[PDB]
Amino acid sequence: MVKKLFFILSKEDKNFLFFLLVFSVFVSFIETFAISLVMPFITLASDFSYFDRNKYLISLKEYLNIPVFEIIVYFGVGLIVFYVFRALLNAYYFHLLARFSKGRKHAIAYKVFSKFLNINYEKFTQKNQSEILKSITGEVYNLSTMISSFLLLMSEIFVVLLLYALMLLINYKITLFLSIFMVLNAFILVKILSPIIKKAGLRREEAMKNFFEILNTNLNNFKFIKLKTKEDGVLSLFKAQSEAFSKANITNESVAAVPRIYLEGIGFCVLVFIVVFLVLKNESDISGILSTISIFVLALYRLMPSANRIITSYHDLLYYHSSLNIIYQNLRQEEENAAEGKLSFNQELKICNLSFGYEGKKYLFKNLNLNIKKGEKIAFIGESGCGKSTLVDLIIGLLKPKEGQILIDKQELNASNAKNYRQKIGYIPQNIYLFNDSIAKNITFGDAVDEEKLNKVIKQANLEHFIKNLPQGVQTKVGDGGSNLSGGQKQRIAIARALYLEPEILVLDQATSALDTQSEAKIMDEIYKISKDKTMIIIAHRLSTITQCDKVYRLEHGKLKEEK
Amino acid sequence: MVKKLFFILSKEDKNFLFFLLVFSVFVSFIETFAISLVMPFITLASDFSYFDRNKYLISLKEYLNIPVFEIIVYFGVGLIVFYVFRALLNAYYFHLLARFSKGRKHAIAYKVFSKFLNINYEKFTQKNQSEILKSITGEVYNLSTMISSFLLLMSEIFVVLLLYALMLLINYKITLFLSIFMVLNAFILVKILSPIIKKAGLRREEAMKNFFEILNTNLNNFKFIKLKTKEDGVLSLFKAQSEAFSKANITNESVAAVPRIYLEGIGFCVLVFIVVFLVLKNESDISGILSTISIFVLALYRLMPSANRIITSYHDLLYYHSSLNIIYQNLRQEEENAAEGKLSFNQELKICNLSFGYEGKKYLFKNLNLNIKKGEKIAFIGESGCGKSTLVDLIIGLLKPKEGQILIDKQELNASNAKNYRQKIGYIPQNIYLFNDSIAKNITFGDAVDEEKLNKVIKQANLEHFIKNLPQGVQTKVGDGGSNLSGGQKQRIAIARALYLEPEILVLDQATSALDTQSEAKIMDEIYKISKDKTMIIIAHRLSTITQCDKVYRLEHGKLKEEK
Ligand SMILES: Nc1ncnc2c1ncn2[C@@H]1O[C@H](COP(=O)(O)OP(=O)(O)OP(O)(O)=S)[C@@H](O)[C@H]1O
Ligand SMILES: Nc1ncnc2c1ncn2[C@@H]1O[C@H](COP(=O)(O)OP(=O)(O)OP(O)(O)=S)[C@@H](O)[C@H]1O
Ligand SMILES: [Mg+2]
Repeated sequence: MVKKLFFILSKEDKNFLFFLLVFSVFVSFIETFAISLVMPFITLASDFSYFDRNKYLISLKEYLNIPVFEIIVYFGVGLIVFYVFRALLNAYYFHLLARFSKGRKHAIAYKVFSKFLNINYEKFTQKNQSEILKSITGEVYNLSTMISSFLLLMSEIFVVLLLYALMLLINYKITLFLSIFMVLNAFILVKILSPIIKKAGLRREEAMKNFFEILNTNLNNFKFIKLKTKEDGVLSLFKAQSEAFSKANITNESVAAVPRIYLEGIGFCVLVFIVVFLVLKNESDISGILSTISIFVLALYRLMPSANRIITSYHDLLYYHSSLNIIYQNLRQEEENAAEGKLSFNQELKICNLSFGYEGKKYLFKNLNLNIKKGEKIAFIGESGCGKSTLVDLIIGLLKPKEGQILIDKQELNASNAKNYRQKIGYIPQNIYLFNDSIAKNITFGDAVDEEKLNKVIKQANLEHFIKNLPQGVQTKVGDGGSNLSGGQKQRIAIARALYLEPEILVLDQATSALDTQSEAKIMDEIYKISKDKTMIIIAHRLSTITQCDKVYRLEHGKLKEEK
Repeated sequence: MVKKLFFILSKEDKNFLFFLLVFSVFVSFIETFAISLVMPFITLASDFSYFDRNKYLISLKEYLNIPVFEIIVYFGVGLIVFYVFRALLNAYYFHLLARFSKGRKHAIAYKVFSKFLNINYEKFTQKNQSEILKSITGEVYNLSTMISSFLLLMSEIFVVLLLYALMLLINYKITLFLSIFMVLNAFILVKILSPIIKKAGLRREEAMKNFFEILNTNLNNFKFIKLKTKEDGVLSLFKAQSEAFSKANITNESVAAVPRIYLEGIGFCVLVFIVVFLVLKNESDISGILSTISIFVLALYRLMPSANRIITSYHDLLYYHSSLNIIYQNLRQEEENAAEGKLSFNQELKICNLSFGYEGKKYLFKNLNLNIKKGEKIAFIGESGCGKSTLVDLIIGLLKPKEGQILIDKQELNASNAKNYRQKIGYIPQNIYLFNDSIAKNITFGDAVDEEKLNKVIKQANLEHFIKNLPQGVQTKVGDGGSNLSGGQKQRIAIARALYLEPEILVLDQATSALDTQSEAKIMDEIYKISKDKTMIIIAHRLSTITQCDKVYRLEHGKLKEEK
């Protein structure tokens, strides 16, 4: 509830919140002071006689440091300076409310992005890209406006309490008498309304998750969709969620419209009813009706905006927060990797008693055993679907094992040191995403540029012929996902991606699948003649690539075994 | 600027907008009549002496229908019914406002997504996926709330004009005084705030664009990012743009808080300055001291809200509108497709004179010639990157030739019939995206489920062993993009995709590169004994796939020439 919120906000944001609360109560005081100092300055106008009666207003004349005219100047300069001060302080306080609410987007977005980027590769494997995007994009933004709404609610409730006391001071009767009436009005405005808004907020978050998923997947299949001609079906399924989302939004905004209107109608009708009941029988009279009706209308007119603000802010905390702040609570309590150990690999790499399965699946391995000395260059062959890429995703730093250990020079590879060991692997993942930028990027993956190293890596992946006759050269852009390229070009850029990384273990996993037999020959011949200081792992369903692999292993419905 | 806005809105909600202008004029009328009618209703309080003077008010006392005390009761029921009526009128108006303003999300969004789904496949190729995701949820939302802002600007300038019209009648000189005063204050407010807001809104749009892409692409390379360890420099790239975006919104909100503050402060100041200007040298004796302060303050207290409204609303139209209203105008003028004619393919598929390069690039073909008789089953082979997939993308629906024709049974394939033509393609891509749902869907790709057909297609892609020993079998979900599978399982599913579609041209383009020699034998053997009624096109770097093909062509820097 609020505990979820105070978990989301860091140990510095809570401090900002308490600071804004104190600033809020103070600004409440100052605005009460403004609306209260309206009256005395207003009264010393057509009738200066108020300087001759009232005990608290007649003591000022006795000073006689000024005659009778010169009182209003000492009143006026102070009044206008206090109002200048009011305007400036309110500007500052509103700018702070901004700095807090709209800055929560930055405060929380990158936090959720970190929590996502840091989870285990398989923990991410069971996640959903579109929901991630919906979190860091839309949900944190609703959370930010929700922060602003909760904050504005707190400031306005403090204003309400201070006005409540100030109205209790003078004519306690009407003040307490009206407090219960307006509170009951709020009770029926909330009880009758709030379920609507909660249901609509649930509707809207669900619809948003939906149309995020639908946009993402159908764009990711655009070509097949254009072949199958069913663009209109995708569009129809999108129209579904868009109508749902928009309908919830319109119900929310119209709800948020109704409380001001209700307060207006009910308060005006009860004012006219009370005066209609007073025309015949009146509990106050002469100078008594003036006071009661005037202080009454002023207090009511000042109060109603605050109360509308209160109700609308709580309903907003129901619309977003409820169906949405949960979506962040559940996202910052996630299994995150850790640690910082370094590891050395100068002899061998034993597997030992592995055994593995996915978070709720049957085992693929069950105490298999294997060991790769530095520079061995082994290769796993099997039938499609038995568990090769899984085993290798296990040998490298992803996928913690279920029984075994994996040892790097007889040293267990665990969370404590898996970072520095991951730093050793160049992958080439068989199906490869290239982010739309330069061919220089992707290859480097952002990490510096060694011009001659990059040209070495370009030549080694026999890309030299491809970049040389592009117009912009190495700087040529690649298209989204690598769509502006061919297949073999995409995979050569992945091979070179990994070669730039430096070696110390070089996985393959169908790295030459999109190349012919001949380009693959060239690439394997340029690679083998450099992979004789590091070890490497070759996964290829087609032969020829494994011609220079020394030991050839083969998985089965049981553990793997050697083969020559 | 507004022409854009009326392009985005259809010939319906354009007329709905005219309707809402009318209704906002009416609500303005009733809203001003409310306060105006409260004034002659408060006039009959402590001193009942106004029923005997003023020419317009004494013409009803001696109607003699009722004594004089029984007048206030009829006036009172008038007031109660009118005020509940005003409540209901405002309810309906604010509902229509929310429904139109927050309702534009649905219609506009599905229109943009329709546009993007309907562009030529190459025209799509030169688009970024993330920009599309943003211009379909982030910028549509950013257009909806500010459609609301445009509405409010129109309604409030209309009510301000009618309110000035009333002030012109009742008390003329201070009317012009306040008019000059507050229009000049609004003007300085606008000319000082609006550049800040334009700059900020440009910054917010730019941040948001850069800020979606990091999310998209790094989520798409997650595996590599965790392997290279660089899983927070990514987070740093995000932190930059999230901070920029948040600061932008900070400036927006803190600015929009300034007009209201400046207006209320300066208004209290003009009240006090006019009364202190009045005390010593007064332009009115005995009369007008109250008649010109009461109505003047009571109407300034209503002009200030609508003035702040107009100012901050125009400023919203600066912040968001410039940023994404332009994006939308731009994303609605875009090349769509067309077509409706039918194509019958019972003999040959001539290509003839086929020239093509990508929209700005050098040519890849230049009048190659081919003619695939029905059922021929040919196959393309070339070196990685010479463009066989481009030729295939031309021979199926997408991709329009620069000079060629492509003739189906001696009928020109063009955008009058390409729809029905594409209907005949079973694709199978190089890289397979399986959206994350049932293994039945993907294979079906939505089009219902015909049991025997699904199972026969499963068994043809030898996936039957897989979905047998699977827990939920043909129902087990596939994971994001097919992540929860193997590459070969993904590929055989895509084979099942193209099989389930019915035949009539069966493209492959390395449909078996992720499968072993034996399972590829199995798949091709299953296919060739069913593809002897339809035609097909294999693109395979590895041999053996092309064993049973009839004619095998080869692509070069020039055209393609047969090979046997
Ligand atoms: N989506 C695209 N947009 C623009 N240009 C492209 C695109 N795809 C390919 N090209 C150009 O066409 C040439 C080869 O493209 P492809 O048709 O992918 O090659 P391919 O030989 O069919 O695929 P491979 O290498 O055999 S798996 C390249 O030089 C590119 O410049
Ligand atoms: N990310 C994942 N999440 C859940 N299950 C998975 C995942 N990856 C693989 N599996 C399962 O584990 C088995 C082995 O997966 P892979 O390692 O992809 O097989 P493979 O031997 O690499 O396949 P190929 O075609 O030879 S690359 C498959 O049957 C999958 O059902
Ligand atoms: Mg290709």
